[PDB]
Amino acid sequence: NFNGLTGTGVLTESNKKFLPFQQFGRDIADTTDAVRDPQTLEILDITPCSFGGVSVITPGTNTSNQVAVLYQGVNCTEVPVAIHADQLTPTWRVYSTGSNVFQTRAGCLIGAEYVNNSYECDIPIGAGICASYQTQTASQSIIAYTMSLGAENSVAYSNNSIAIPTNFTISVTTEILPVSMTKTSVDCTMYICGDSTECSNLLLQYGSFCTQLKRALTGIAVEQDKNTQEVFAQVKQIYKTPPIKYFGGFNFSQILPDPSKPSKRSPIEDLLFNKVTLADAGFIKQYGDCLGDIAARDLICAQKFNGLTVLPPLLTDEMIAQYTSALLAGTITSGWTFGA
Amino acid sequence: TPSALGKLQDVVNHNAQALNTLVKQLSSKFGAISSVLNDILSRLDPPEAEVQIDRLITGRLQSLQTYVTQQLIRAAEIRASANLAATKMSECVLGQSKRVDFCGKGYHLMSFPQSAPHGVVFLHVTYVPAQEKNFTTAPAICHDGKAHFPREGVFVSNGTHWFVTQRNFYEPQIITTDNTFVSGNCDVVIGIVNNTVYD
Amino acid sequence: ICGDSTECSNLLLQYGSFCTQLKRALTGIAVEQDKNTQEVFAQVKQIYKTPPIKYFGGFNFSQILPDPSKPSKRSPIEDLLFNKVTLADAGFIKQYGDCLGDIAARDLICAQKFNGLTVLPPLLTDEMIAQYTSALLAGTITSGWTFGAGPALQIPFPMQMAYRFNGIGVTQNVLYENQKLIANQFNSAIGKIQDSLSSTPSALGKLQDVVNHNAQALNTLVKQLSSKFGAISSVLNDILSRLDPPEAEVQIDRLITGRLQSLQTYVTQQLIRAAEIRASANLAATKMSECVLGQSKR
Amino acid sequence: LDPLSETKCTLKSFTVEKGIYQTSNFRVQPTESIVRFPNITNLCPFHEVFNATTFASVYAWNRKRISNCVADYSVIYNFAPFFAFKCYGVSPTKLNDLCF
Amino acid sequence: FRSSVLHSTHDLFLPFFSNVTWFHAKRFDNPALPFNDGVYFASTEKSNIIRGWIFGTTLDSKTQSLLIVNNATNVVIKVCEFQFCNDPFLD
Repeated sequence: NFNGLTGTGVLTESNKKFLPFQQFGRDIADTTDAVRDPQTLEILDITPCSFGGVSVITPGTNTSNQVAVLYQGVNCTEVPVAIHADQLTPTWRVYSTGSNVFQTRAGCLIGAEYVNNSYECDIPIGAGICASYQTQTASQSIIAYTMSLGAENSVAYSNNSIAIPTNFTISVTTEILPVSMTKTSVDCTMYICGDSTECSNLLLQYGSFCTQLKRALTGIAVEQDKNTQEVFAQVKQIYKTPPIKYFGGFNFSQILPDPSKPSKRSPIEDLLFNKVTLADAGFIKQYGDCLGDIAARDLICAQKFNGLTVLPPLLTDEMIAQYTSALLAGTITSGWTFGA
Repeated sequence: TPSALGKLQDVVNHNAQALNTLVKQLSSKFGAISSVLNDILSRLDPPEAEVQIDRLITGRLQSLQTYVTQQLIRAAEIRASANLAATKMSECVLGQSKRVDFCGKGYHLMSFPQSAPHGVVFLHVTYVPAQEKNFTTAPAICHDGKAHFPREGVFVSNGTHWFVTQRNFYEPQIITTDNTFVSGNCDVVIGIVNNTVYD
Repeated sequence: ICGDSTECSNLLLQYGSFCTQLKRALTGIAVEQDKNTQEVFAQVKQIYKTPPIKYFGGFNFSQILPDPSKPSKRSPIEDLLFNKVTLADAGFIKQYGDCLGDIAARDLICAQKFNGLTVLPPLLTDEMIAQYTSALLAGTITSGWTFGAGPALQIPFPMQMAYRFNGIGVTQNVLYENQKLIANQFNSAIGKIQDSLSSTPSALGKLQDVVNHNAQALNTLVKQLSSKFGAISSVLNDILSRLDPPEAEVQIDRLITGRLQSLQTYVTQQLIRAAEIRASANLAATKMSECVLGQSKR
Repeated sequence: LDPLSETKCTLKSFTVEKGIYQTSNFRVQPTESIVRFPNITNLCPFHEVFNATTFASVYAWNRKRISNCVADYSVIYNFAPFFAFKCYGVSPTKLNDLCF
Repeated sequence: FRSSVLHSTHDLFLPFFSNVTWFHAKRFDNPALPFNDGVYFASTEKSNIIRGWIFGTTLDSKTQSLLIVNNATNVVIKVCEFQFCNDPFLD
């Protein structure tokens, strides 16, 4: 506190040449980084104290509670923590020693044992260094290592040698791509005011902010229905599969629709439908479902009471299954002819 | 493995999280004395309550515009995947595509679509060779003082005899006139070897 | 927003999760950029090593193969490309003494780090990307497109280049009779590439504008701290020392809303730029598999 | 207590998955002492303006230059109750902690 | 204090490439120059000729006037109702 200018910093006694009428110096952000002492005619710079981010590498809670600490952009050999009970309190937890310190180009990592072995990157840290909870150190702890780019291979290239395969392998891979999202609509006066009579009178004075946000949400809703339409409704003929016969030895029972269960979908689609759990399908919910029994994790009732509701999709799961079966029955009975 | 559909699971999780964090913004006090509008109207006078309500209106409007902005950005990401899935549907399921690594890894034979909640799953059937063997090859064959090149295969040698076979499969056959064609002499090819041709 | 102010950060918590929402958005971009680089260079799982340089039918790949004569194990072409683009901040560790003193230089990184603006280093370093490039390069020159669809099948490059002409519609005898001509035109074309990149510095303007827009976005974000959003001053310490806490809350609230709007504006532009980079990354990833790992008729 | 509980509070959940999953916090070094360095001086002639018999005219208002003194505004409070003590740029209780 | 920065300011400055008047007074009987929101005075003499200026509205005892005079050892600045003559000069 020189002349009413309070703050936090460290004096360095720089070599800035101030003029007799100049006492304070500011940076680009107009923050005073250099001041002239009121008593002595020396110049002192104001640099902020030790500052930096800290990340905590945590393995699975169901596995163990041992965690590692990473200080981003901080060198291990200058100030790891360097406090004694009367210093920083964002984190009241200090790891001092124990051969766990390691210097990376991303920062100082505390709580991991660096090994010369290379494995696949499990927990990305930065600068090509990753961590994992391995049980080969037997005790188990968090270790740091350099990520392995892959197995080393050398091709025996020659000017007169060639490799030709003698057999083959029919491999099937899976590729999942999102096609649509949840269509939601927001009530302006219900979310901002909430049935207040005095409110919603000053909100109309702001203009068309409610209408602009309404057209944007409805624009997304009609867009998601178009996205699903352009993917599954590429064909106009709903091809029905003939009675299951000997398709040359190929068994399509896992992908063809099975009438033994409702919704007319394959066992594979039955599994995929059970993996993803929809928070709100947008279907009708009874008014009595929210009244009482609020102890459950029914966050849908809380958002619907404030104007946040989810709209159901246009094409139901049954119609998408029929589009999938139509595309499936077409390619197995006609190849690529029905597409052109 | 339940972590196979993480892409589709993160979609419904981000939307649910965006709605949950939007409700918690109502409990925020954007510089006002309380987060409930009924309390401000009951405690302060209408002249003073307009100042407190205006802080809540601007605070909640900024929260809604932040939500709608992120939804418009996520909609562009979903549409990008939707246009990719629509193109992948026509090029992999409705036909056979020569694009490498597009319809799965390897030589794409055919694909089968599967319906999923807020997504689609493709079953790419690809051709993957295995257990290859090393052979001695030659660019051309010189029998009647003329260079013979393979029409659709490649010249190989098991050590003592030369044969012609396709690339993606080892099917050795005798070198004949119908499987090769003559073009030029034997002085232009570098690694051309001498071998008989059957007529 | 506060800058180590005790009175501040107490009214900021009353705004809700605005800090957490902007934090998840930035971390979402950070994990996204690591995925973009991963999907482009790590398309193969086997790190193929190039054999000792022999007569590749007359083709000279010395300009693209990694040269062990210089560190980082990259080709002379990559050496030139690495020198054209100048990174403002690579995200590596910077000593604390680097900012103390000698501030006369254009060290804007120290100014932004003092206000909470820091750059994180990428996951895959330049050395690992160079190894992925050499792996993709050594694979296509010794196995063609076979290593992309399955196991690496060795094949002579003149015979491999012959089937390249067979795909576009040219018989194999054309290459075998003009092998020396194709090799000379190939080597002359590669030498022309390094001369064009070294003479014309405006060739990498696309990659240069990326680091320039990010550096400018951070610089304009620091200048917003000097703005007076309806307050009497831009320094929070001055307002507390001049006005009483009852009156200072009105002035601080104007600065908080002003700086929050600046942060949300920065994060919004970063999300839009991230969509553009991801679109180019998905295009580069598709172009990697269709042009390098095979021959495309497009 | 420990970084695990800190990241639990950050994630607002009792279970944390594998990985960092968030940025825990930011390290900030606090102060250990105080350095008030204002200048060195003698008292202020506030008696020349407040303890005065007769002031000047309105059109001929006299301006008194004040410099090189320790302005202790607490000596003004013990005077007669003022009709209006209103500051338009600062608070009246903050003058003693500032320089001019 | 600012260093290695570009700062923009809006104040009364002298426009670049502006036509300025050069006086060689030598001749007396020169009327007083107007004060248009600020003046830029420059001279290169080395005989201590110019050592003061006057400022005012009418330059008489009817209104206030600023008298600035620079001596060899001190400077005197006074605000009083000076009755300036037609050609004021120091003796």
